[PDB]
Amino acid sequence: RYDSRTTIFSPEGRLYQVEYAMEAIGHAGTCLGILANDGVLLAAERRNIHKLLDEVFFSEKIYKLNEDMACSVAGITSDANVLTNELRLIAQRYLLQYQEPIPCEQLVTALCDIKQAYTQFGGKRPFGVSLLYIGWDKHYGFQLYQSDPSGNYGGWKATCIGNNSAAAVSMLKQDYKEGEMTLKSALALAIKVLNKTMDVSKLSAEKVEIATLTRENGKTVIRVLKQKEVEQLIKKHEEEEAKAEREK
Amino acid sequence: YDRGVNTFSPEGRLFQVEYAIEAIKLGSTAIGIQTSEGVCLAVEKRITSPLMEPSSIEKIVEIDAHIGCAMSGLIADAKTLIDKARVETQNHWFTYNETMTVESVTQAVSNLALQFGEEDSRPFGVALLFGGVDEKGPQLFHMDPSGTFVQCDARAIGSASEGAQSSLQEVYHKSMTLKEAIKSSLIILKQVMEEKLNATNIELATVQPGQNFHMFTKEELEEVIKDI
Amino acid sequence: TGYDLSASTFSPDGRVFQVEYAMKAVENSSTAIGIRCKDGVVFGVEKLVLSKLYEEGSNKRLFNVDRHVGMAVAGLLADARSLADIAREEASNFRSNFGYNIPLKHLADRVAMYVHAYTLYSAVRPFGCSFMLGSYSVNDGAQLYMIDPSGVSYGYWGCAIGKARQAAKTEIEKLQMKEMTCRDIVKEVAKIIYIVHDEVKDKAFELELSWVGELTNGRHEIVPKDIREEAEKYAKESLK
Amino acid sequence: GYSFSLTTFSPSGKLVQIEYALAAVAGGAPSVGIKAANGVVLATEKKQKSILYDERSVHKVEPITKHIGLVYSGMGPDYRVLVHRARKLAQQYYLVYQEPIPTAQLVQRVASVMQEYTQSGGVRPFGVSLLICGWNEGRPYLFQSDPSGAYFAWKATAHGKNYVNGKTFLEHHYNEDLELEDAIHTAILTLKESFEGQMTEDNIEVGICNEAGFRRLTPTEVKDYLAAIA
Amino acid sequence: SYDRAITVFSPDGHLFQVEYAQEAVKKGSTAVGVRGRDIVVLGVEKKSVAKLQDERTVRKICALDDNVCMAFAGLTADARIVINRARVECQSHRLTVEDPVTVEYITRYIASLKQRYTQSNGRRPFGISALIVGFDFDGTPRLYQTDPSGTYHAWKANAIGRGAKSVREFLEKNYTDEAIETDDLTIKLVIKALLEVVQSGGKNIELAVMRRDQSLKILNPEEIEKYVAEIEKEKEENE
Amino acid sequence: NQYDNDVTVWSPQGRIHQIEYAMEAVKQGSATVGLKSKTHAVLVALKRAQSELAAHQKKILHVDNHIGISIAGLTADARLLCNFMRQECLDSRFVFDRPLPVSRLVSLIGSKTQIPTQRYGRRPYGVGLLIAGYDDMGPHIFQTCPSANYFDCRAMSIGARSQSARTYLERHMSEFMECNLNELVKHGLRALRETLPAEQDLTTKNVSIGIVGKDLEFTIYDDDDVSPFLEGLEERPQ
Amino acid sequence: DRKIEFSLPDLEGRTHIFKIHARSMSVERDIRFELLARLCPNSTGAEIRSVCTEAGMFAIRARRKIATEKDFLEAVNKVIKSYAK
Amino acid sequence: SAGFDRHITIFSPEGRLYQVEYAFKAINQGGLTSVAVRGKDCAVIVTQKKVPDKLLDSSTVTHLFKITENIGCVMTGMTADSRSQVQRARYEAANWKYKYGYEIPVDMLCKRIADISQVYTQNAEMRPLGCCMILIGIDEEQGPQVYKCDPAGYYCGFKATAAGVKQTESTSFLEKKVKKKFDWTFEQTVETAITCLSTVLSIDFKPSEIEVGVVTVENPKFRILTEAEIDAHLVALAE
Amino acid sequence: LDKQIKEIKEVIELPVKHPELFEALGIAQPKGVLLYGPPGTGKTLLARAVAHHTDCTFIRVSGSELVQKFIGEGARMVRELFVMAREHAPSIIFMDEIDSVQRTMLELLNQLDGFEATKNIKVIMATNRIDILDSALLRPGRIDRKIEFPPPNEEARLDILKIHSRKMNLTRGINLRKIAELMPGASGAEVKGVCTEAGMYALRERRVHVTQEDFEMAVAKVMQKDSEKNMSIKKLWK
Ligand SMILES: Nc1ncnc2c1ncn2[C@@H]1O[C@H](COP(=O)(O)OP(=O)(O)O)[C@@H](O)[C@H]1O
Repeated sequence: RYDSRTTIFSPEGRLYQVEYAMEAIGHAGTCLGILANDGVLLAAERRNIHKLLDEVFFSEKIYKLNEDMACSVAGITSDANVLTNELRLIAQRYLLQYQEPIPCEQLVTALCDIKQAYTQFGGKRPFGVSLLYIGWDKHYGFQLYQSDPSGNYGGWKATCIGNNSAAAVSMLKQDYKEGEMTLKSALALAIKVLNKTMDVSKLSAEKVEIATLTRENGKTVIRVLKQKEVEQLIKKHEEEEAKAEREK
Repeated sequence: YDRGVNTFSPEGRLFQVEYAIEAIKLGSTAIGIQTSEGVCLAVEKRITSPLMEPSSIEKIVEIDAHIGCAMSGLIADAKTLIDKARVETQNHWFTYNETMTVESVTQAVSNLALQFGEEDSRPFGVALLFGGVDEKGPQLFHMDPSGTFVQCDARAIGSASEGAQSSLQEVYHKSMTLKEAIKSSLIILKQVMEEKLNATNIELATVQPGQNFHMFTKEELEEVIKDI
Repeated sequence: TGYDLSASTFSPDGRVFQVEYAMKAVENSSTAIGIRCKDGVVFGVEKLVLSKLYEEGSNKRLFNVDRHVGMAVAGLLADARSLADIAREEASNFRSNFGYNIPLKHLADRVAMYVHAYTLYSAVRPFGCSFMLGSYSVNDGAQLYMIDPSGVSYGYWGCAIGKARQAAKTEIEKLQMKEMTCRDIVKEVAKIIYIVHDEVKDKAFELELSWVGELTNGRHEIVPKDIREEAEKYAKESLK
Repeated sequence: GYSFSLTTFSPSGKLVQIEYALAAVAGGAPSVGIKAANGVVLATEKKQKSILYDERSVHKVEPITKHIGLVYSGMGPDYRVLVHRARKLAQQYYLVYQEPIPTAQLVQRVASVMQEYTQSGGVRPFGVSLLICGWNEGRPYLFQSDPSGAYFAWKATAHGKNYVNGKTFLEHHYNEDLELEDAIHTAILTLKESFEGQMTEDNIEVGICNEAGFRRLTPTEVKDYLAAIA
Repeated sequence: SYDRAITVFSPDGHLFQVEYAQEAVKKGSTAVGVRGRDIVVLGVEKKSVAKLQDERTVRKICALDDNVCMAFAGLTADARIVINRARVECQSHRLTVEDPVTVEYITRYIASLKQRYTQSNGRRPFGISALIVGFDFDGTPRLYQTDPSGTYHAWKANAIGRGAKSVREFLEKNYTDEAIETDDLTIKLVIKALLEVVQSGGKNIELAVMRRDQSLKILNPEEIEKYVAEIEKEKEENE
Repeated sequence: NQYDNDVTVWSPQGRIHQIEYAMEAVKQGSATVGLKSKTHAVLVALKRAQSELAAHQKKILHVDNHIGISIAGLTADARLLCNFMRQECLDSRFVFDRPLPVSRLVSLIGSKTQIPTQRYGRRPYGVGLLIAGYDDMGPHIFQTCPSANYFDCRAMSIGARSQSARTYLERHMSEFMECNLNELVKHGLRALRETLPAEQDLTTKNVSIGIVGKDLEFTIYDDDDVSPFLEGLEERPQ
Repeated sequence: DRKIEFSLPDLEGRTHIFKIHARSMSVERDIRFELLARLCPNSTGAEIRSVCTEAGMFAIRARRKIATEKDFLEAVNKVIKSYAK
Repeated sequence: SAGFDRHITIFSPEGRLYQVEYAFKAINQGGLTSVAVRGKDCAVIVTQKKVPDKLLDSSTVTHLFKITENIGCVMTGMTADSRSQVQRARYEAANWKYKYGYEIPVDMLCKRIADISQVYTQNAEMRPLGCCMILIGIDEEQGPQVYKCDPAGYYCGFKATAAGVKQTESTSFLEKKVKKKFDWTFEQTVETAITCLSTVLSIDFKPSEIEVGVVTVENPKFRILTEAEIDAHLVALAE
Repeated sequence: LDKQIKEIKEVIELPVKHPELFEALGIAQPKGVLLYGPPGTGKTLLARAVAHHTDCTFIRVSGSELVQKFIGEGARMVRELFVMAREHAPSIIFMDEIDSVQRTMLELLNQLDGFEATKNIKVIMATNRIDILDSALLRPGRIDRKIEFPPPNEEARLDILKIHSRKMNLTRGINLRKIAELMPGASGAEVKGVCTEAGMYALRERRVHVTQEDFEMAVAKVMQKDSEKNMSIKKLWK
């Protein structure tokens, strides 16, 4: 039994606690970052579809902290909340000492260093939260990144985290698009990937939360989709699959 | 009865630092001899890779020009003790404007050695040999993770230290000249460690009362090579 | 067993066995008695001769640092010295702040609270001695106190701690402490010391006495058996 | 086993210790909280091991502002400590932002508080789950905070022992267009379903948040509303 | 006694926990660096950035100062925090001390950092090792490596476990006491080591070469492929 | 056994076996001898060797010109208490400029050693000590134990094989009180010889002496002082 | 009744045991057993037996129907240093 | 149940207060019993002062304490912890009067003590106080109150209450008594408490066996009844 | 479920029906099978069925006896099952719930590596949950595929109903299609359960009931057992 504490090493040289954390996000959600151009989006599904849950904040998976930053969340809710507030504080400090927007990579690496520090020291537990962010800055513009409890940040053209991640990444390899891959094509791909990852047919709009950032508004804007536009996207996917059935 | 240093064993011993003594065994052997002509220290290398820089192993290191030092143990705690020794000697000079006598170095180093379980950690798995030529003439001392220190006419510490120590006891006496003591240490090392001795697999250091500088030996081992 | 290892670990039923172990360890120590007369308090302690390496008066168990308090122990001597130090510190604190003598009730209360405080935290253990507290105050009355390693203290007309507990309690019961003066109390104390297992299984023992009263201006002094040897011979009056 | 320490994960990626704290939440006295079009209702039940108590000497429903209602289901002492720290946090926010605590701000801050006890083995998380109702921007709202250190919103909710039947009742009975008095009636009905014995003013206390302010029902109001429940 | 604690000795004196740190490094990928006639050259391999993942975020190499760069193998989080610590240390020492920094001081600093974070309970040691390159040994090049046990040494060429077992043996068989003739033969020997490495396809292999008088230089994939083809041809006429 | 954690664990038997193990660690030390007259205090030590090319471990440490100590145990704690007593002697010389009486210093060491016995996080100071000191109140020969207890002994001996010595000092205590310094050191040497094995004998190399007096400051009497006192030692008959 | 203590052989003991085992083996009667023994560290008597057997193995691998002193040396390095690695 | 009860901070799989119940069991070991009863304008406390021996002075073994000149207190538990918590209550009342100026009612005092007890329950550094709390006090123009606080930190007011060993029996007696609305005056209240206790212990008490305290609207000064007053009350019940 | 039948047949039924193919193409015959899916849901129902169609001896082993947990006989009991199976060749060995100690795991791996396929003797070991151990077992010479058991689909659950629907009677219009869609994500045995719980609902009226309405509440009491804490689990894990 060499899995008790985060600060010990096992005779095969692995960290069972951090692996347990990865498996903890293994059933967290199905949040994804879409491969897109002219605009970048996040797609999230909520396992809280219910007749009485209120969703008062109009969003429980997405959280926006900038005029050019936003994040999608899948993991332990308390850890997720403290991490998002910590990101807000880091952005505030960087804007105060630089009077300049933070680079996305510097911010995410700072968070990953904090997470690694939280894992390294004794009596402390890894944040079992993996969350996806997007941002536009003066270093690399359109940017999409992923972070994990161990303190590692993953840069991806497209990625998905949470449950059934294998199917999502496999199809994103298969249904991959490059370059000209507009935001609307990203909406179609996100719709398809969530329909396959979920067991549902005719994916209901209230079971998905999607936000995006657009740069034709080059002063920069971030939008969170409402129910009607998502339902229209669902109808478009349904007519696409109906046409595919007509292709026989 | 092994959880920590701050627990007494049924016999009164400590089965936590007695293993720190056992850690000396896994370290390389080193030879130290005190002679009226001078103090010499010998260190075994067992070349690990030709790509290594041979001097990169700090098992022979100087804390001041009037004194010598040698190591047998984990090189990390070794470097910690080495740095602590240099710091105490330099501060002693800074305050008193004189050389720190080797006995005071050995005593003052040991206070850091006495921090495993008495402040507010773990004993450093390193055993050291000091050699100094000062106001009390030529001196050679030995100190171990338990914190005890002893003035030594000769000493061998590390792996295979027991046989080398026994043979040295059979040959050595406290009235030799330095050169024959070095020769005895060299033949003992040649016997024990690998093969025919050379600068690659053995290191030598020696300081003298009339030469309170440069214990180190750099390719003057060639005389040893042609002799022994 | 199991819920035993720490002073802060409650038993599944009842109290912590750590405290019980402390008081039973007190039970096996050298005996100490203390009896108070109308205006004064007298203590009695038996001490073991160690070997002849002993120095006829060394490592004694009678300690007194207070302008009106005498104090003797029955337990492990190291914790006895430590508790004497805590009592001295508390007495000095009271004398410095309040400016006048502490009531023995309040002093024993604070000392016993500290003792019990050494039982609350898991990093610290209960003490290994039980001691008695003796004093007189001209202002309000005459007092005697008994404090255990469990942090529990009471006042007694007379009490006895050591490997004589119940027998020495009975020897106290035969007395008439309400009206007797401390001069007879010394004789009865020494005799009681000698009757209750002086050297039955033990080789031999040493006796020392303590005596604080109004007659001695409230202050404590060791009654000298170097003079008059009257309680000493009174004890030998009881051998047959 | 893995519940011995809170600082470690299970191989299943679960915190066993946090779960058992939520079992103490199930051991708590059931509380029913639902929102109406004109306000929110928080209802709870009490019983006494003997009639010797002063059943009005304490209150289970507590406010955090003049317009906030708050009810729990757990052990009393941890609830009271959390209430004290929540009131102090609301006062600090009032000092800082010169405004009373918003419901969302209050719930996130108190959940972060209840997360503060979810680290290190020397401390233990509250065995208390909170129901919070309040008025904000002219509309009624309600949420819930649990020992996990998180929060979720709820148009209709209840928790405690025998809570699943309360969930079923709320699913089959609650609609989003209910009225405040009918909301109180639904709350007392589902509390009666949730707990056995007659429900009287000695047994239930209810707090209702009105947009102007929040008040707790008086014993005579409890007697009146509990009587003639349909 | 057993290995369940950081500060506990084994009954024969071993510290199994730091050995487990070294082994956790040993599972980490290939990392081999050499110092040539004047230049120091390194080669990053086994990145295997799969399609959707971008190679920019991989950080195959990070430069601490203009005369020292590092990448580490093992855990990327520990590698990153040690990178930040070394960067801050070197920059602050050069800015504050009356005289500037040399690679020996930062070597001592990182060795001390590993020894420190290894020294007490409640504080996990780094699971990373790295091979240090310095330019200012009085202008001469020099090469170190670092280890989780807080251990460092100087080499003419060094490798770590996954790359060690094959590549390092290949070097000790091949390494000429004559320093590789010019940076050309330095890169040739690095490419030969990469040939001794697992896959050598060039899909993820990248190299950074530092001349010990010039600052660090980064090699493009096209030049790496050209060098690999040149080495393959050289093996081809070697028949 | 469950009951061998830190000294915080009270045994059901009314003991704390860590403390008993500390007493055994005292018995782990080599033989020591301590004895006084009405005018002098002398402690005699047996310096354990290591080899024919290494020096014997010293046993007598200097704390102050009027108080001397002799150690038996793990030398680390021995030196730590030695530094402690040095510091307290210096503070006593600093505050009122008065040589510190033995009894008060020994009480301070008792309190200091007792604090670990109650508190987790530090093993009690596990070394046996012999103390020789003279002050304006009287001559003193003392011993202390890791149980944070101390004993004033007319004549005392701790370590392995010490019981034969203890018998010697117990038999002869009818003699020392007014014996001269030479007679007292001869008595100490005779006491040391009792603990000796049949195959080993006293010499300057392994014998250490320490003397303090009312008109003689405490100094450590090593080989040079051992050389004259060796004469007059009782023989080894059968 | 009686406790009998067994210790690792000294140089004399090592020479004697080498004489004992090598006597039955096919060797040249010219070997310096004392050199082998003093070359031998605190190695147990079982180590002496195993070293003699390994010297015989070294001889067998060359099909030499006599062992050599060289075989004894190489066996000493093999066994002693291979464990002492 | 077993195993997870060894520490106060560890929740058992059922999620139960096992160490709290162990503190209660530590309470019940001391063979004692107390009761507090509320009247129309009076509050009455009485406890069994079971003197174990005569050589002690009866003044030194009291279990009724005055924490405020108008507030009463009564113990059940080990002597040391009871003394500690009465000292803490006195300190808390004094600090409240120092900070706020005006009165600290029994409600605030018991609530504060229960809160602090919950704090020691929450942190594993120190063992919870294994004794119970009962108080009496007069309130501003409303009437007397009886409050009970326990090691668990539970805190509430009481028309009648009991503590000690004899919990269920005493509470049943009080419950049988209180069902009828009547003029529960001072004499009737104290008589009811005394007879409750005399049946639950089932002994014809001598006066030294008990201690009686009372606070009333007409006499807000908390009083501890003398032995002669105890005899007067006993002969009042003698009818 | 249909995909399960084909791959198990290709890996069990096929090595039974045509051994000439594997010798003609010079391969070592496939040796092991491992099943992923929710517990049961055709897991055992498949293994029992394939043995009937091959007429080989079926061995049933629960996960419970696998985990004796007091070093019961795990060392040799595995062999005793194996040797008897060889005695009754051709035979099929089945174990279930491997997730329900390490030493006998190594024992099984060695036997899995060692026994000969010369007797058409194969191992089908089944699991319910995704475990870290399970991914380690997929090794050369031990297991060759990853058959998955998904939750039955709408029409799939309808077929499950129809399997047990032969015995049950019906009204003048029982549309099982509409009944089928009321349990999204329900497992297989639960679809039997709704038929099972429709069972004593016939006893709720003590006559032939099997009514369309019956299943509507025969759904009701079935789902809650597949439920309850799952509602809290959201508020628990979040
Ligand atoms: N796809 C299915 N079709 C019909 N019945 C099924 C199906 N899956 C499971 N069952 C039911 O499950 C029972 C067989 O046990 P099963 O669930 O297959 O494995 P286990 O014995 O491990 O639970 C049968 O009684 C059968 O009615």
